[PDB]
Amino acid sequence: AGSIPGRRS
Amino acid sequence: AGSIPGRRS
Amino acid sequence: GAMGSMERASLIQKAKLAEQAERYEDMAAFMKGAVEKGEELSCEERNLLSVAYKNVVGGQRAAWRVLSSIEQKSNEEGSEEKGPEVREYREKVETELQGVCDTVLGLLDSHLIKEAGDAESRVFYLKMKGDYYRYLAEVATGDDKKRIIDSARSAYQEAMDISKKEMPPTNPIRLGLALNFSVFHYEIANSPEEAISLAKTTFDEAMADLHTLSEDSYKDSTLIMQLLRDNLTLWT
Amino acid sequence: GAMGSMERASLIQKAKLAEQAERYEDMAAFMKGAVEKGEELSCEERNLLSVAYKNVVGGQRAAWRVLSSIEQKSNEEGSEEKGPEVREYREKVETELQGVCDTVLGLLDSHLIKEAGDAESRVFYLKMKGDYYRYLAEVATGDDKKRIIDSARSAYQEAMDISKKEMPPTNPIRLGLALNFSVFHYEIANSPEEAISLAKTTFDEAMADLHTLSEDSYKDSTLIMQLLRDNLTLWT
Ligand SMILES: *Cc1ccc(-n2cncn2)cc1
Ligand SMILES: *Cc1ccc(-n2cncn2)cc1
Ligand SMILES: [Cl-]
Ligand SMILES: [Cl-]
Repeated sequence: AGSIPGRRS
Repeated sequence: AGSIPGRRS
Repeated sequence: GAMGSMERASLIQKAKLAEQAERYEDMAAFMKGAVEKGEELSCEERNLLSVAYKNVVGGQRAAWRVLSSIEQKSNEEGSEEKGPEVREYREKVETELQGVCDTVLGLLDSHLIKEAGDAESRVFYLKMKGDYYRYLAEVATGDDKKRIIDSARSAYQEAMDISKKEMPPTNPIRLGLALNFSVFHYEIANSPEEAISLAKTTFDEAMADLHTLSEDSYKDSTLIMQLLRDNLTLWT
Repeated sequence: GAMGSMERASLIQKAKLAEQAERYEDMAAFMKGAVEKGEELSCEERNLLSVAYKNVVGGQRAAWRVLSSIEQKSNEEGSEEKGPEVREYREKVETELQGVCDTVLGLLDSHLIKEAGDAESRVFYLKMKGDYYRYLAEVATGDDKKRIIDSARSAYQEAMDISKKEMPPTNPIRLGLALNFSVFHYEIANSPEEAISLAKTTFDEAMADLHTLSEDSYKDSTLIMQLLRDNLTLWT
């Protein structure tokens, strides 16, 4: 299950 | 130009 | 802090440089210094703060999962005793992860959330608060695991309430909040039906609002809708 | 150091765990503690030391290159003044990289190399010494850049002399030493013809010795021969 990756602005 | 990657034992 | 002597603008500039260099520990320290200047954060600055700490804690969570899996295998039937080392090192990584989460939660509590009046900023910070309590919940086992879970739920719920009142159903912050809250339901709260229902309702209400969007906003919203769809495909 | 209270065997065990968790800073600290126990390192332990620091400095070199490229663009004709931040942050990363290289060189000098009597250990450590002076040379600009380059050359040359006397031409340490020394010639010493000649002679002499090898040793040697071939393809 994937949350928001949010690792690149 | 590539040296020995050497990042995995 | 160590960043007290650097200009706010320089901290922001160096946080952007650190992202380009994939130096996320530095990026997080720079953005922590920027927050501690005491001024509110712009939309772009909030994203820099989030990206920095998500990468830092993301590496710690990945390492904790590797070590927790090794530890569980060592405590099975037929496993040879290897000593305290696996547990000790998992605890070390776990403690470092909890420290990062506490640092982020401290920034939100002192004083980002109380000064955030617009829906865009307030929902963003409350989503962050839910996320980092969720990461604490992933490793929690003791007297406070239930309170950590309820702290995550409470922050997500307040963010959801505001976003439903103040944002269109396609707003990317609203969509990402619902995505992560659904992951909370599935992975943390043992409520897979609530997770599936939230993901479905979020997706369908966004779909019906796409016609109002520009080409660029459409791309932003449909990207996150696909993440909702990916989870539903995995869960059903 | 901070590892003085942990058992040597536990440090080695945790270094292996840190590699699995991709926690290379931890891995390097664990192996530094193991070295500082004062006993010589086994073949496997030498590899753990090398892998840990290669990953750490590899991340720093990648970041330094990103930042150095940004810095050079800012100092071109028509570039807008952005202030001291890019230079300052490149210097910070550069200083951290130099500290790691100095730490590794200090471990080799106190006292890994002087206690290394077998060709396998001595060539391994001298190759390491050449590598980390090479990394120092990549960022050097001042009064000592020539001395750093000669320190790299001298360590590589001693390792080469021993490996040609004591190891077969297919030995993976001998092959990797020649590969990196050729990269030194091409990238650091401005001697591309020496780099090409060394790579070619190393490849051809290994090819002629492959018939003596087992299937598993053949796989090890041909892998590094392909790296020599890749460089020759790029250089010619
Ligand atoms: C929490 C969150 C929501 C949405 C996004 N995002 C990604 N691309 C556009 N918007 C990031 C983080
Ligand atoms: C310096 C060096 C030489 C060779 C190897 N290697 C990789 N696979 C087998 N041997 C690693 C590092
Ligand atoms: Cl530990
Ligand atoms: Cl800096």
